[PDB]
Amino acid sequence: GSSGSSGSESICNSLNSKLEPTLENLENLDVSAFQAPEDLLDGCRIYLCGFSGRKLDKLRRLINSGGGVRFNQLNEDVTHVIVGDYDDELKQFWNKSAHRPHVVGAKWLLECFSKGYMLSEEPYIHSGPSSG
Repeated sequence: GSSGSSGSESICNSLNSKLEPTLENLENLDVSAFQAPEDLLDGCRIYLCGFSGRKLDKLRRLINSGGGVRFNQLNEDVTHVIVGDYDDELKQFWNKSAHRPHVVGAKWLLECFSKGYMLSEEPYIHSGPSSG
């Protein structure tokens, strides 16, 4: 006939505060973890470029979480440019308007929402490969 039984286990599954709020774990970054303020990036228009999968979905929840505004396009309003791999549009925008936005990696954004306050972008600048 039928007969069975269950037991106790300890598996890992998303729920509350899972994985560190680091890029390496962006797709599994609990943006809701960041105790940062809901106005972290008050009236801060940032331009997301590169991301697509969850990484982006995050920044979206982050920026918004911090009050920031996630622009679909680039412009002179852009106060920051969170790059993940490379920002092409940036080039175009540069060929359009004359401005120098802060190009950094989500990592920064995180740290910001991690420290609760905005941090330096210089220590989080996104440059190309090679050095010389």
